[PDB]
Amino acid sequence: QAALAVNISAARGLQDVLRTNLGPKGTMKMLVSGAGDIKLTKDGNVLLHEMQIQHPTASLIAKVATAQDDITGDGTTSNVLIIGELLKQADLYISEGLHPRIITEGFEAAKEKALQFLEEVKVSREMDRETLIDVARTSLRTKVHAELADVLTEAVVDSILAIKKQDEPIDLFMIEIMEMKHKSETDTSLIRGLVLDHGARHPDMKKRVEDAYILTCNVSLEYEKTEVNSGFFYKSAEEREKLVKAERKFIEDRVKKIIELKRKVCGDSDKGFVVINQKGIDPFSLDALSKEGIVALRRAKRRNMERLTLACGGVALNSFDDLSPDCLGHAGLVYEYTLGEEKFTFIEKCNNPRSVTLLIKGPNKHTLTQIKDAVRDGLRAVKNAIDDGCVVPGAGAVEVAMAEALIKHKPSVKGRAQLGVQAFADALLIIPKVLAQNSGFDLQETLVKIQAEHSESGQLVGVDLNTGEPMVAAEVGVWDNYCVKKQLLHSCTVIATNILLVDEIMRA
Amino acid sequence: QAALAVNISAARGLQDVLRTNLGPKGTMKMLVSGAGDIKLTKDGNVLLHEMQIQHPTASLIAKVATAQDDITGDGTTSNVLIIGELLKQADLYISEGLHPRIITEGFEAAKEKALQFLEEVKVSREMDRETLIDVARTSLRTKVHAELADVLTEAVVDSILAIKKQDEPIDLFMIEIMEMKHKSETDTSLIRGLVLDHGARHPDMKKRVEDAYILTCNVSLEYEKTEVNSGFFYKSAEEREKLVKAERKFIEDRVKKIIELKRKVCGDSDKGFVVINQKGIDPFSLDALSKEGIVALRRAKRRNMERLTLACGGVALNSFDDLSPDCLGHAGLVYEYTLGEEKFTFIEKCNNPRSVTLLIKGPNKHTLTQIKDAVRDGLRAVKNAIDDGCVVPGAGAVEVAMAEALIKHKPSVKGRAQLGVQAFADALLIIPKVLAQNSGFDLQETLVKIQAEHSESGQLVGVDLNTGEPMVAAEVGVWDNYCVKKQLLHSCTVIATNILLVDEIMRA
Amino acid sequence: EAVYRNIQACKELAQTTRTAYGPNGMNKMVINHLEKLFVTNDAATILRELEVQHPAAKMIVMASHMQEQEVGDGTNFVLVFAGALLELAEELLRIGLSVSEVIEGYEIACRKAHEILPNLVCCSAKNLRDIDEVSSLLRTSIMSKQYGNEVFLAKLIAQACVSIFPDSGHFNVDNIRVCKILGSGISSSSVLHGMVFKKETEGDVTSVKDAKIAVYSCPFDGMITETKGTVLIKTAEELMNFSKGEENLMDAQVKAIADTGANVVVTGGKVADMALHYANKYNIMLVRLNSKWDLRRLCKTVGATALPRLTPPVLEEMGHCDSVYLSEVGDTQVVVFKHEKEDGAISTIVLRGSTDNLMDDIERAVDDGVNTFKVLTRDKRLVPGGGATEIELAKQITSYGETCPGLEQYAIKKFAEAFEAIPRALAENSGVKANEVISKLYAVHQEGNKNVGLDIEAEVPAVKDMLEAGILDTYLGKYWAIKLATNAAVTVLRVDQIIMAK
Amino acid sequence: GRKVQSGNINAAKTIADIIRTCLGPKSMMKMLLDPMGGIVMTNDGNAILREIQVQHPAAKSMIEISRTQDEEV
Amino acid sequence: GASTIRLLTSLRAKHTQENCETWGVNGETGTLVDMKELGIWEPLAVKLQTYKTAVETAVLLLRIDDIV
Ligand SMILES: Nc1ncnc2c1ncn2[C@@H]1O[C@H](COP(=O)(O)OP(=O)(O)O)[C@@H](O)[C@H]1O
Ligand SMILES: Nc1ncnc2c1ncn2[C@@H]1O[C@H](COP(=O)(O)OP(=O)(O)O)[C@@H](O)[C@H]1O
Ligand SMILES: Nc1ncnc2c1ncn2[C@@H]1O[C@H](COP(=O)(O)OP(=O)(O)O)[C@@H](O)[C@H]1O
Repeated sequence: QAALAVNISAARGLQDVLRTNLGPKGTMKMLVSGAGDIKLTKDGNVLLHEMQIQHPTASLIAKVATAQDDITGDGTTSNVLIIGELLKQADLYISEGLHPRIITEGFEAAKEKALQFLEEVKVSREMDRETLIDVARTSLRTKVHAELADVLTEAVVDSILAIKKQDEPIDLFMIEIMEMKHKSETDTSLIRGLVLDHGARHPDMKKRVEDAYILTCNVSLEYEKTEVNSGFFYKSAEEREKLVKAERKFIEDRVKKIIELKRKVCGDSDKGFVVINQKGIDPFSLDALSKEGIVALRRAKRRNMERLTLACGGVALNSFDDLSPDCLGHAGLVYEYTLGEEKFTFIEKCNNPRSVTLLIKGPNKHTLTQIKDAVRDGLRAVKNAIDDGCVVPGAGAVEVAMAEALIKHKPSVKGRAQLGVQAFADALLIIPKVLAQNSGFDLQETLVKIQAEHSESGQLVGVDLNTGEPMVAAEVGVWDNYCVKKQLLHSCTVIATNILLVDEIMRA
Repeated sequence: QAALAVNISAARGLQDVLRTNLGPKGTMKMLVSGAGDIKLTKDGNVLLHEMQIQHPTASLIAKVATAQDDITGDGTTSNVLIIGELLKQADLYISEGLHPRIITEGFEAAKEKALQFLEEVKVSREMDRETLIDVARTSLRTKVHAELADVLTEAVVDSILAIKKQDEPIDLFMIEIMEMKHKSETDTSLIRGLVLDHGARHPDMKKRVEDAYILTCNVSLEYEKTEVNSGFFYKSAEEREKLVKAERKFIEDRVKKIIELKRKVCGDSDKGFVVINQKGIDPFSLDALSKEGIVALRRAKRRNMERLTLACGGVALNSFDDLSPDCLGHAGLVYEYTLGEEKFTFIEKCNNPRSVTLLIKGPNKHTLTQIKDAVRDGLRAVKNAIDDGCVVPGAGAVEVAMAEALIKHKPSVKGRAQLGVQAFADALLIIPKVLAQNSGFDLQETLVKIQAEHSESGQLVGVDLNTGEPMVAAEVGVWDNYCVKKQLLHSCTVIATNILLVDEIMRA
Repeated sequence: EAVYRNIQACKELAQTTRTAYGPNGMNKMVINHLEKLFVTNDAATILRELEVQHPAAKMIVMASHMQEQEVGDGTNFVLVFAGALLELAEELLRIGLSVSEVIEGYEIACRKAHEILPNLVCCSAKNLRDIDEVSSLLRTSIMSKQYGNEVFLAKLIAQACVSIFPDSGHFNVDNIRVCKILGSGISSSSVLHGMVFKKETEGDVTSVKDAKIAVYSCPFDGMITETKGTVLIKTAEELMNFSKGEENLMDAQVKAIADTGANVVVTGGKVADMALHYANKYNIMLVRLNSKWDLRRLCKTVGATALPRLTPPVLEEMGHCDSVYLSEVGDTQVVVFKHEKEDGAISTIVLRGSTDNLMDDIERAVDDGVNTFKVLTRDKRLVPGGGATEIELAKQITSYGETCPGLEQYAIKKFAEAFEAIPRALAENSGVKANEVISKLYAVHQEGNKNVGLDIEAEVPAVKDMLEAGILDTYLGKYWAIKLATNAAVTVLRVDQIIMAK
Repeated sequence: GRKVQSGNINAAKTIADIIRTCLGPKSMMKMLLDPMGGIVMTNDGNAILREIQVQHPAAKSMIEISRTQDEEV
Repeated sequence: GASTIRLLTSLRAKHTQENCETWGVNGETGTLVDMKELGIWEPLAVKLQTYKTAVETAVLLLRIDDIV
């Protein structure tokens, strides 16, 4: 019993650590590493990934909860909080001659009732612009400022509306994130296509390349000097001292190849042909290429190449010549853009534009990582919301609803499992009351008010987080994912099981 | 400042000390006096006089419990457990920042509902001997060894039946328990009429006397010409010879007074007048009046004389002289009993014979004192049963029913007093809980079982300690007093408030 | 927790008392508040000195005292058996069974034992005459306390009790007194009708007929209520004058106060030897060097009462007797008061031995023998002892436990094992390993012989039938021993905490 | 009853008390606290035995005879 | 989580009756069950080996004296 009590106490400690993070109006946590760089994060999954926790069972809880929550969006904060409360309620009887297994089967029966209850409690609503705005809000507000989240919603939802055309549960193949520092954070917008973090040494470019033919093969407009001729520093290094030079001709030869392909694909020197390089390219030849209607770019990173191939056609290769136009794509507008000091060239309106990207413009690193995490959370949450056909309102509404359902189900479950379903109901009650505590409205008063509102009317009613009054979460626009919350309840029951069964501490 | 935590801990400690004592199946406890003697007991009344209370507010709870239970005295232990469970749930709810005064308001509302529902729980009937012996059995068995309880209970119900004419409560004047040390209990039944603290015996004296008249004498051999009875005038010879006169002069004059009384009233002593002499007397009277009709008694205390004044008519005239032949008391039958070592006088069928006595006889000292306390508590409980025809099913049945009633009334209660009445119901759960733990059951399956039985049917089901399975307490015969339950709820609520409303405990 | 503490305290008490159980019990040193040192093997005295400050221990000890005052033998059986009950109840609670179940099981097992033990008895005492037969019946009780020299004490007690046991079916416990005058040889003891005393002032017995007794611890006056006469020790010549005076007062006593019941005066304080000479001349004897209990015994057995200070004698405190005469038993003068059932019902023996410690050992042997005679007179049936009855009960209780389904069976089986603990107590004391002898005893006893027990005389653990061997206890003795032992066990188990009160 | 057999019995009791909860369909989880900081979960007794530390030689011999048992069946 | 002593004692009392040798404890529900009725079964060989090896290791272990 001592080891079970110790495990429960440690889980309650980390539960108290995570208590204050849940809800938009909830105090933050920010980490510091050995190097001293800070990390602002109200997210739970990255938090448990990166926290240093003294306790052990806390370590296993964090590891397993994050591993199983990654599959189901982001819900691990509520998971840890509810399992901590459930462990509290379990201990409140384990101290009175309760054997873990009966409490576990009580939780299992409560889970069996609660999933089937949520089946008819989730509301079948058609996906549209407004509901996805609402779910994007309810996801983003849990990580960033309310006004800042409102700014994010448009981009984060419109990217998903763009990719929705595939009508299949496919994600992360596109909609990659793009980051840059800026003086004002408020600017943060989606970009159809992709964003290149570089440009080229092209003075007075025809920056508005609208007839942007694309073929993203690597052109060696700066040939890497052939220092290797006969090995390392033997007596034959006299060849290396001279063969390192005379690479100037290959730049112009490759440029002539690009000019030939430019002639082939456009029939003239007018329409802009855009090509890439993995390494640097000379400015002197770029001066002529900008006059020839040729746009070569340099210092490209790896995955962006095949991403352009998928979004706008073309192929990427290191060996280069006047390749046949067997894959020539065409971007509708390579929106060359620059603000601050660095050139970030946009690629948009690709021919049948597959990919999208989200340009987030956090002023500095500790805000940029926050905004990144917020965007990932919002995108994955709305992807889950479009994965299922129903979206269930949150804000502690369905939690009190299923808690009251389990209270009414108490006689239906036979035997000593009744305490199990009772403790499970209290664990579900922790959520609305912890939202009230985080907002500050005397959590228990808000809990009794919301339960009174639910009982008298039967309407699925949640807590209005900014005023404490019980409000219909569907009407307020607070929505939680059915898949996320389903796997949330699964994870809660499973890890609570695991923690009740453990009874011994082994030095091995 | 949660200084009320120490008061709750003190309530926990006193609950644990008063735990294990409920029910016939529960254990008893011994009170080792400072003199080193032994005192076995089970009732909480004297357990809360265990002056090693070890903590001051625990002493507060003990003394207030004794004061509020002395009115009924059938409900004292249970009170400690109900207040302990109220304070347990109160601690469970303070631990989340909730203020205790609304908890006390919820307790008050719960009490207001519980008394009204108890008024419907009680059954009302004419107290026939069967139900009366059942309630006496179920009240006394929880304090005495089971095999010995019934022989006491029959004498208890006989005692309470002897005074049925008028609604007056228990009074010691009609029921005076009397004890003497003996080898075996051997049917410790009452005797009708009054029993004397001692007796006088002589081989020629009479065993049984019928139609015996009675008077008393404070002075019959000691002093002369004065009403004083104190140390002889060794310091004054002039007043000393009167004190050797006194014995002869009064054993002459007052003895002839008795014999002329018995000759004129009875027709030469045919009715056998008897006299209770309050102290020692010269053997001239004792060893010679044995044949002279008169039964002279010796070494009786005053309380015996007021008891017999109430029990035989007339008055125990401490002045010897038979100033009126109709001032005599009368006895219908007299029996000078002798058992074990010592002899005692019975008087029976006296004028106003409604006074009876209890021969509480058995093993010496601590068993005798425990039997005395137990029979007193049983007589007070049967008093509570007779005073109002209301009887409630004990064995935890009434607490289960009240808990379910308050659970059903919980949604009707507005505000956090809903939580208060929840705490009150879960506290009333303790009586089945303590009873079930006392007989060594799983205890958490007993409570669920009894609640399920009370929820499936309308029966007033309680725990039977001999089997643990739920069974209707009504036809089993384990009754309880409605009045002690009313007082139990009142005292419990008032002291739970008065202890939970402490704050910033400070020394005086 | 407190339950285990109480069980441990009673366990150690039963262990330190167990070593004296059985005939070959182990003695122990006793140092009371009189600081005298002696060795004894008696449960009553060893507990009466041992300060059992633990309240549970005190409870079991006073239960043993109640058993002893109700019935003679078994006062150590109660201790060892209650200890066995508590150890096995501790085992059951360590298993996890609740106190209520074990106490209820012990109660029902005790009821079963009381129900079946009357079927266990094998013989009943014949008529209490024929000193040989009553000696054979006292055999077990006499051997229980003293061993090596046993038949003599059995015959002594038998003769003493039968010579005074009246024709009526009643006998009184305060019958046999003991006189412990020192001298060589236990075998030189003898019985006399009526009471005897060890040694006093010399005298020529003239009260050999119509004997009456006066008793003064106060100045040696003995005046009759109709006259005034006293001795005041302030000067010699008038002291002799008084000595003559109260000698004439003693003559007036034996003349007139004899009708009330005073001939011979018992003196608590020493008187001058010349006054003893005057008593010799005028034919009045007296007794000296008697403890206050001796005066109480002599006065009660004649109906008299000791006077604390000077008071004229009255019929309220007169003593009656048939004869006061003398005998030189053991080559030493002893006075004897003889009765013809006018009061009577008293017989007294003389104890002979070279040490006061052995004197007390003989005293406890005599007490247990006479109490056994008590309980035999009113219950003439009596039980085969020496481990036989305890194990027959153990086997019956084991069968009952297998017969009882559900719970309560743990307590039945452990109650049978508490029975089993008795021949273990015999085995440890007798120098034979307990487990081997108890298993061999079951081997020979489950076969139905029903009268087999621990054979002490065998140096190897073995058994013999106690019926023909003469080892056999009283029925009522074992009945009440087990009854109050189970009562003590159930009461002590019913205490879950030790609490102090003021 | 020398101290060595008592130590044998004590080690056997400790290891059996550790293993007991792993029996039956409703067997408990067990905690393995590797001093590196991680935790290994286990439902059945063989897994916990394969890595439990037994510093007492009696328990170590119990583990060896358990190995002898488990290699056969 | 059942009554470890009470219900096991009931199982033993059932086993005191003939033809009840099949009666046992249901591990899934913690109540007594005639295990032939559930259909959960177990072979002779594994149980024989289990008891044989258990008594063998007991015999080996309690005969030991430990000496470097
Ligand atoms: N605007 C809002 N008002 C009330 N509740 C909200 C709001 N936004 C989010 N919530 C609540 O936040 C809960 C989950 O948020 P959270 O667990 O912190 O996100 P994550 O697990 O991804 O870190 C949901 O139950 C939801 O009801
Ligand atoms: N024969 C019985 N069986 C079961 N329960 C009983 C029985 N007799 C009394 N009780 C229960 O025990 C309680 C009364 O005993 P108790 O509280 O110890 O009295 P007191 O306050 O004088 O100590 C009640 O809850 C009653 O229901
Ligand atoms: N000759 C004997 N052989 C074996 N046991 C005996 C013998 N005599 C007595 N006992 C045992 O001793 C018990 C009585 O002696 P014991 O208890 O030791 O002292 P006490 O009679 O004062 O209580 C008997 O109940 C019996 O069991």
